Formats: sequence, C-alpha cells, structure tokens
Amino acid sequence: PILEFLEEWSMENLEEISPAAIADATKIFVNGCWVGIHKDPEQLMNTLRKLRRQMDIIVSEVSMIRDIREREIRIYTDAGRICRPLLIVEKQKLLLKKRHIDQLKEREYNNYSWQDLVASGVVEYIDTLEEETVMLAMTPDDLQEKEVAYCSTYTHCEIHPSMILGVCASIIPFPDHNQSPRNTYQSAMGKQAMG
Amino acid sequence: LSEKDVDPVRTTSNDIVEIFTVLGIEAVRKALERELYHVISFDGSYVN
Amino acid sequence: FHYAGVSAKNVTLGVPRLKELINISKKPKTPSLTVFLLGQSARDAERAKDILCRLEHTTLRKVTANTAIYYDPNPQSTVVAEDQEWVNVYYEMPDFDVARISPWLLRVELDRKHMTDRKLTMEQIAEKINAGFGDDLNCIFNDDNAEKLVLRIRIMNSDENKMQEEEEVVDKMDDDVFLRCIESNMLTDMTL
Amino acid sequence: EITPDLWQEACWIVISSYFDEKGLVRQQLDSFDEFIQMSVQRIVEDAPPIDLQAEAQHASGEVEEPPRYLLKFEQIYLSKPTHWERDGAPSPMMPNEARLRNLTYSAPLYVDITKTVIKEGEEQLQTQHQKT
Amino acid sequence: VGIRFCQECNNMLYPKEDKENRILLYACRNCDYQQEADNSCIYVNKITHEVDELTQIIADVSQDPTLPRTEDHPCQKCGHKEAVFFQSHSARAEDAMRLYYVCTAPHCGHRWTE
Amino acid sequence: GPSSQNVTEYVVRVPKNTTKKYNIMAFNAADKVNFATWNQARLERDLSNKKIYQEEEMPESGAGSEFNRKLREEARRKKYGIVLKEFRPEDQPWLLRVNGKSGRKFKGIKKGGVTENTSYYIFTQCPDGAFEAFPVHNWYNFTPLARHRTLTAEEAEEEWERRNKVLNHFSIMQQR
Amino acid sequence: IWGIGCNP
Amino acid sequence: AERGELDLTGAKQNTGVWLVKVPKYLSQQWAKASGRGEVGKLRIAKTQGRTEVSFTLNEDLANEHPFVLQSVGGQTLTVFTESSSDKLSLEGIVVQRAECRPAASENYMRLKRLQIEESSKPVRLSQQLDKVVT
Amino acid sequence: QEKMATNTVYVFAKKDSKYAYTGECRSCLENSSRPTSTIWVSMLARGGQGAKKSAIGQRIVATLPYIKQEVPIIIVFRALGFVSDRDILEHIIYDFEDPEMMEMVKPSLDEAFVIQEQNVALNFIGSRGAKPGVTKEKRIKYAKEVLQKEMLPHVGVSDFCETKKAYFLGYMVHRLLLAALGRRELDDRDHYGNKR
Ligand SMILES: [Zn+2]
Ligand SMILES: [Zn+2]
Repeated sequence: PILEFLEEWSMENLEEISPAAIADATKIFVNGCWVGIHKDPEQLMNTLRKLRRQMDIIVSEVSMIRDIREREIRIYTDAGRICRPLLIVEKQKLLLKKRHIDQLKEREYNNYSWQDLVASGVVEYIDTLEEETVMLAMTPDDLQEKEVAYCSTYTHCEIHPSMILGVCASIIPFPDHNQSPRNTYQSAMGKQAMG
Repeated sequence: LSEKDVDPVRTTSNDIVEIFTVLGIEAVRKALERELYHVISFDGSYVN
Repeated sequence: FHYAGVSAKNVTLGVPRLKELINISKKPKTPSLTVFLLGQSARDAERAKDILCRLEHTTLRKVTANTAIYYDPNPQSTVVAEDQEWVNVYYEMPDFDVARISPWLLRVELDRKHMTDRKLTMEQIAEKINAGFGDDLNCIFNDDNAEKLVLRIRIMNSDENKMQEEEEVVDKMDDDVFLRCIESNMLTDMTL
Repeated sequence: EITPDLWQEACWIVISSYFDEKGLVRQQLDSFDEFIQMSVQRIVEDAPPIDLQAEAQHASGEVEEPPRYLLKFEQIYLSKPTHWERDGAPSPMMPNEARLRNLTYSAPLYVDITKTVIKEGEEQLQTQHQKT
Repeated sequence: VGIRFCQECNNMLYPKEDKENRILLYACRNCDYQQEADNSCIYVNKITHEVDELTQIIADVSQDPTLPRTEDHPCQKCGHKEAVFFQSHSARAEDAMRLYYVCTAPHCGHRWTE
Repeated sequence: GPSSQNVTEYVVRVPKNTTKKYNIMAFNAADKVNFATWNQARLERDLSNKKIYQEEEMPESGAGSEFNRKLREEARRKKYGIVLKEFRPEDQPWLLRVNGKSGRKFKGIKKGGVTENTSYYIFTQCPDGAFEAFPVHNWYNFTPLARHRTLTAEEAEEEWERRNKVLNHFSIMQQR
Repeated sequence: IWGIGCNP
Repeated sequence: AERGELDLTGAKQNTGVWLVKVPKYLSQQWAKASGRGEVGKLRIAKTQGRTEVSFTLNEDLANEHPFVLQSVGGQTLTVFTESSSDKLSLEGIVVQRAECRPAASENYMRLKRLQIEESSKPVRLSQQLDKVVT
Repeated sequence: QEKMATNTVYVFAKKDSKYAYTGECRSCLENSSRPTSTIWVSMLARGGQGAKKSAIGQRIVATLPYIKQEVPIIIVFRALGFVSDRDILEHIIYDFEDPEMMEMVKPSLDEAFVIQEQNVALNFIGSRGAKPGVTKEKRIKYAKEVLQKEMLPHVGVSDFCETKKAYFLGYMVHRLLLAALGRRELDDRDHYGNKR
C-alpha cells in the first residue's frame, strides 16, 4: 500500500529516472529497496506522517525517517523494529488535551481506549531510527512552556520517564536515589525472591 | 642513543625486547624488574 | 581510562601491560622511549626543541600543502604564471638544459607553518630530494622571500634524452605515470 | 483544554489505558498470531507446485504418453488444540491437562490440495482433497 | 582536474602527449579520439584538503527540528533573524568547532560561517 | 495576436484494438542519438541463447543414442536437471543494428517493473483533429555498443593475469 | 561515575 | 527493404507526440466500453506567459483532471510499433511528457482504499476451524 | 534473538582487513524465502605499495556471494550490462561535478580496463566463481544466474531487474566513497535502529 501511495504522490521510479536528476532529489527507500526519488521531500514527509496518524494507508508500526543532510527518506515496514509510544507536540502545545483524558478516565462504558488515542493522532509509535529525527521533551509542562530558550521545536513528548525501566527494575522504590550497579543487582535478586 | 646531546647513560625504552637487542640480558633483567614494579606500584600496592 | 593528564602520553598500564611483559610480546601496544638530554639542551627549552626535531620522523607529506602535476612543453613558457620569475632566473644561466628538459612538471607547494615548525629549509629539502633520487630529479626552489613556497620537479634530462641510440620502445609509464609514482614515493618515504 | 499541573494524573491515565489494551506480553502473542494467520498460509502458497511424470513408461510411442501429475496446496486450516486418546476419540485438550499428563499443546493443521492428472487423453481431471 | 569522457565511445579519456607537436592530448585507449586539453593540469592533490564546507552544506538542513537555532546572528542576505547553527558534522575535518550557520525562512538558503 | 490567448480543445479517441502494438523507445541523452544518419536499421530478437541456452545442446543431443539406450539417455538428461529452457522469443530482449554493421548497435531490455497501478498513452496529431490514445504495450531502454575492436576473451584473461600493467595500456590496445 | 580520572 | 527494416518515416517527418501517465481508474473506465470511440475531451488553455492543460471526464463515462507537464530535455523518447504484418515502424518522437492527477483529495482516498481491498481479495489467510476434520 | 538489520547498507572500517573501508549489505527476499545473502563492497587500503599500486592507490573490490575471489567493481557493473565507463560512473556518482569522488573511482576503472565486453565480464565472474566451470558457455550462464538471484535479492530476483540492481550497487559504492572521503560518518553496529 505504501508503494502504491508513493506512486500516486509524484515519486519518479528509478527506471524512468534520468541519471542526472538523482543528484538534486531525495532518494526514497522502502524496506531497504530504493524505489525512486522525489523532488519535494518535505511535503511528502508531512503527508506520510498525516496518513500514519490517521491510520489510513500507512499502519502505525510503519516508520518514516528523513535524513535531511543525506537527502534520503527511508520507510520501514519490516518486522522486529522496537518502538515506544510518544505523545505528539504541534507548535509547542501537546496534542493530548483534557477531553481525551476525560474520555479515558471513564474507560468503562465509554469504549475509549489506547487504540482510540492512537487513531486520534494524540500518540504515535517511534522506533530508534525515527528517534534520531525527533526532539523529545522529558516532561511536557516543564519543557514545552516558554522559558530561557533552549528548544522551541519539540516534536514529541515522553509519556512518563519512569517507563524506561523494565519489569524487574520497576519494583525498585526510589531507583534514582541508588547507585546504578545496585539497581542492576536488585533486578537479578527480585527474580529469585519467594512469593 | 647515538644522536648528539642525548644522554647515553639514562635513555631507556619501555620495550624489553629492544633492551635485549641493544643492551643485553642483564640490562633486560633490570628493565623487566623496573617495568613490572611500575605496573604493580601504579595503584600504590606493594610487592616485596 | 583512569590515568591522568599529567603523563601527556599514551601509556599501557594495568593488566594489559602485565600481559605484555609476561608474554614478552614483540610488539608492545604503546612502545615508548624516554630520552634524557645531556647538557645545555636539557637546561634550555629551545635546544630541547632542536633535539626533538632531530628525533621526530618528518616526511614531505607532512610539510606539503598540495601537489600538482602539470604538462609544460617549454620551461621558458612557464604555464604557471607565478613560477615565471624564478624559472626565468634559473634559466638565465640554465643548468642541465644541455641534456634536455622533461616536459612533464611536478609542482609542490609547502606549507610555511609546517616548514617553520620543523625548522626545515627549502635548500635542505632540495638537497635531500636530489640525494635520494640522484640526478633523475631536477628541483627548482623559490627564495624564502616569496609568499608561496614552490618546488618544481621534472624528470631527468638525461633520462628524457634516454642517452641511447636504440631508445627502446618499452616506454615504461611514459613520463606522467612515472612522475605520479615519484610523487607518491616522495611523500611517503622522503624522511627529511 | 490544556492540562496544566494535572499532568501527573493524566499521564498515568494514558499509561493505564496502554496497559489495559496491550498486556505486558503482547509482543509474543502478536508475533505468534501473525505466524499462524499469515505466515503459514504464505509459506504454503509460495511453495512451487509439484510436477511429476513417468519416466517413459511402457516404452511405447511415448508421445508425452506418461501422465503428468500436478499438485497445488491451498487454504490452510487450523483446528483448536485437540488430544486424541488411546481409543482414538478426539477431545479438546485444556492447557492444565497438558501440564499434568506431559502432553504437548498443539493444534491440527489441514491443507486443501488440488490434484490434476494430464494423461494426454485430451481430458484433464482436477480432483480436490479437502482439509488434508 | 575534471574527468572528460569521449563522445565516440563514452569512456574515460586519459592524458597523452604528442611528441611531434608537443601538445597534450586526452585520448581514449579504446577508441582513437584525441582532444587537446585546455586545462593543462593532469593531477592535483591537496594534502591540506582545506576545502570549505559551506559549499557542501545543504539549505534543506534548516528544516530540521533537532538543530539549534539562534536569533542572535541575523542573515546577511535577507536579514531573517532565525538561523540554525551546527558544527562541521564531517569526518576528516581535522579539529574545527566552527559553527556553520544556515539562514532559516523559505528559499533564502544562505550559508555563512562566523 | 491570437497566440497569446489561443485555446485548443480536441476530442479523445481510444480504439478497442489496433493491428500494430505500441511500445516506448527511450534513448539516453548522453548518447546523442541522431536519426538523420539512420538510413537503415534492423530490429530483431536476440540470439544470445546460442551462447548460453540453445544449439549449445547440439552435439551431445545428436550423438546417436538408440533403443533402450535412447530411452535412458532422454530420461537421464531430463531428470539430471530441470529440462533446459529453449527459445521463447517473446520474452527476450531486443537487438537494434542501425545502418547494418557499420552503424551503431543498441540493445533494448523490457522494463522489469510492471505498471500495475499506472498506464501510459501517446497522443498523435491526425487530420481529423482529435487526439488518439494508445496504451503502451512495453517500454524499452536502448543503450549503444561502440563499433570498436573488442578484446578477445582468452587474450583478456591473459592480460588480466598481468594485473600490474606497468607499461602503457594504450599501446597494449594498439597491439591487439 | 565520578569523573575522568576516578572511576566510571 | 527487408523484414527487419524499421520504417523511419515518422522520424523523417519529425512527428511530435505527447506521453502521459494516467491513473488506473481512468484507464479502467476507458476499458469498460473501450469500443464507443469516445472517452473524454482534452482542453488546453494558454495565457500570455502560462499554459494549463486539463481533461474532462465524459458524462456517460463518469456513471476535472488537471495535467502537470514534465521536462523532456533530460531523456530523448521515441515511439515505435510492431505491426501484425511484421513491419516495424516509428510513429514519432516524444516532445512533451505529462501526468494526470486526481482532483478529489480525501474522498479519493476512499476509492483508493476500495481498490486496496479489491487487490487484497486474492490474498488468502489461515482459517480457524471449530471442529477437527474427521 | 537480536540480529543485524537486513536490506540495508552499512559501512564499517576494519583495521586488520586489507580493505580500509568495507560496506556490507545483507539482503533477504522480502523475508519470503532463501537465506540472507551478504554482498560486500570494499576499498583496498593505500598502504600497499608498488609502482602501479601506489599510482592507483585505493581500488574498489566487491565480494559477491558464491564467488570465491574478489571481483573488481567495474567488472560487476559491466556484467550487469552497463559497459560504457560513463554510464557506470553515472550510476556510481550522482553528480559528475564533484572531482574528488571521480578521482576515487578512476583507479578501479583502470584496473578493469582490460574487460570491455559484457559476456567477457560474465565469463570472468564465473571463472573466479567457487563452483567449477567446465566451458565458457556454462561459466557465463552460471555467473548470470548468480547475479540474477544470489546477489542483492531484495532489489530484484527476476523480471529483468538489472537496472535496479545496478542502481543499488552504485548506491553501495557511493556510500563507500562518501565514507572514504569522510563526508558521511561510518555506521555503528550497536545502534538499535540496526538491530532487529
Ligand atoms: Zn572514445
Ligand atoms: Zn536569509
């Protein structure tokens, strides 16, 4: 489906490409295969991201990466890519709003769930290759709000920083007040506990 | 060591094989002792 | 990782150095040599700098800003505008012109910063190149007053004549390819 | 509608929604579901059809006389996990019974197969075997 | 400097000298075409390789969210205040921490180093 | 004049079937293809199967196995591999020879990527004044071959053994 | 975890 | 004059032809009847220093298509035909290339989704069976 | 089980290897079938010194799958059918204006200047192929099969896909040349973007 859409959206195929024209245009790779080149990259990239956030043609797991310095757009539909969900930031305002959390709060008898949040475009899944092209805010309120200017172009926000820890490290209380090797040791000891 | 204004007496290399080829087996005895003492005593530890 | 900046040198210490000494490895990971200066060279920093220059390997590639291979049929023609003056001066009383002049030219520009840092002399470099390749290379060097340090190299005039009636059609490397090989060898192994 | 300083409640509400919809082991289950639903069927379809013919049997005129047998697998079907007893009577196999009796929790795998016989008799017959 | 490809065979032209006329000729080995060389330089090697990275920088990099942006340094060409600034980003750049500013705003595409 | 504001609109016709199929012939710009010198041309299917597919099974096939030995020979060759493929011309590249052997030779290859979601049409002027659209049956990219002396394969192997050709290569080409 | 000269 | 000879008369006359990339819905609409001799009208409007090309879908066929031009200077294209009588010929040289784009933006994605579903119909999936086959 | 990503070009620098820079791509046929086949494009180091070797300097070689010996890259491009030197460089170098990349490609072109015939290049690939080759005809067909299927399968495995494979091979070379020039940074094996 992605290849069909790319053909619709003014992507010249490698076979039809004059060799001279490649130099000034971005190369579009889909699953590691150089499909073609596109003369205007940013419009295509925005359209692909809109489609993924609406979940129309591009599934949520599909990751689009643009390397601006190297003039390459890479789209991976491959399996095995590890992804984490991140909130989406437009302008400097989080897309998640009080109406969304009000619907989620009454999750029972409203049939509003995480899938509705993904479909609404509030959250998105981002793999590491796409993480390289993403400006993230650890905490929304602190980093998004205007201060002495550090970054005014945040594109995503972390849901909560404590989610970087795994199952066994999540039982540690006050992990940030411990030495690191000690958290590593507790992760191993907690597997051997009795209960 | 041959170069002018270089002290032939005290100039020393860390490589023990070079010490053996240039200065001899007794010189390597001393040089190996010196290098081993340097690796042992860098942390401050002492071996008799 | 946890040595100090006081050493100001790469030093292998700890278990790896113990293994190097124990196994008597032919090649240490960081071979080093501590040089103690005999007399006044130890007292004065400048004299120690002289000794350093004597002890540190220096090649033409280190002091060469850029190299260009030109084709100039006539040395008097001076295809490069800049070398017109000194080529004309040298060919006012030309040397080795009687044998011939090789048309291919190798022009080497030497960075003044590196040249003065190692305290090398243009005449010194010319002598070293002449000695290394014998008479097969003819070198022309600018005066130090010139803003750009230029060394002009041509194939041997006798070799250009071939000094042989048969002349042999082997034509090994012609002259341009031979000049490129000469440039690579000079840069890598000049040992100035 | 911005959520200021109410973020501690909000972030954990969205995290809770994530973990309600997607469990902790969702990756294993989703991968296995992809295997069974698509990969098995695709592996069956990708396999080239089996072409077989006799080696000039009967030493006759042999104008393509040996019949050609063509087999094509299609439409793989999976049943629910089932345990057949010593009697041979099929019965559903609950996972705990598999743990206690050291059984293997497995499900029967069935494929539709189409067999075509071409004997150069000007007629080809394509018999179909259902749920083999 | 630049490599010229022969029209007749579309292959690389290698330098060659005509002894009779003492004229440099770029001649293909595969085909007999010969061309007089205007440049008269065969091989140029810059050991210092002091090549400005301003040419290599793409104006598209201004769109990157991750790049830092300064409004302190105004654009020389158009006066737009914003300008993404980034370092060399290049291997074999020796030791340079120069910031290669790129003017933001559509179609200016101005690259300056201060 | 009328040229600054002319509006032209023409009918479109798509006949159901055409006796001659329509293809695309694409030449690279750098090749500088010119049709003024194209007095004559020859376009035909390739025979490279001579080298790698057919009449390569000439001598061993007609050696003369007979009887039980004939049966066994045929069956053995067939079961040894998977019946060697023969000439199926419609699925082979095209060879173009302009002005006979003297002129340039080009080779066209069918565009491997199919246009499952695309179609190409050609508009041609006609006396009735209506555009006619014909589907593109196939796309071919033609690339020229120089009419220069070609190194023999055996000689090429011998030369490549001497990968270190210190002597000038141009003289070597002249010798050949 | 301390510094460059200490420990990690 | 031989079987392999190419009739270069079109090249000699320098006949100019236009190449256009058109979508599958348009081509399939044309192929539906394909024998009525009519599928639409191509309208070209030119101004002082700008030209626009558009195609109107036939009213019967439907039960606007702007054209975007592409430069042809980077590659030379010609059209040749293989006659059923084994008489190869050249029709002309391509002098202009164009692309046909849909007018609808979002509702067109609905038709695209329907086409995707139609193309996914031949795709077969493993089927869950409630009762073991006996 | 963690694995390195397939169908991607990664350039690494190996000190021990004679090649200064090596770019590898591990290709799988859309995960549908066949084992993953890795094709390496490497650049020989300038450390090796000879009258001809120093003049050529860095020369690119390619380790095609199921061919025992390294194959010069220009020969591979000619085997795919792109005989002309200009066309090979057109695939490898996207902008001819830059002199440095063309300078890098020149030595490898010189090394392969003996072979100017597509059939001869195919025969050479077959002859240095690990599998034995009885005749020229057999060697040519075998090497053509290897190029069609074994090398770069993800780009294409049939359907006259030589142009696509040529463009992707040229991309691998382009990335190797950019790494050698230093314009692109060498890829890191530990990045979890690469570790499927
Ligand atoms: Zn030529
Ligand atoms: Zn500006």
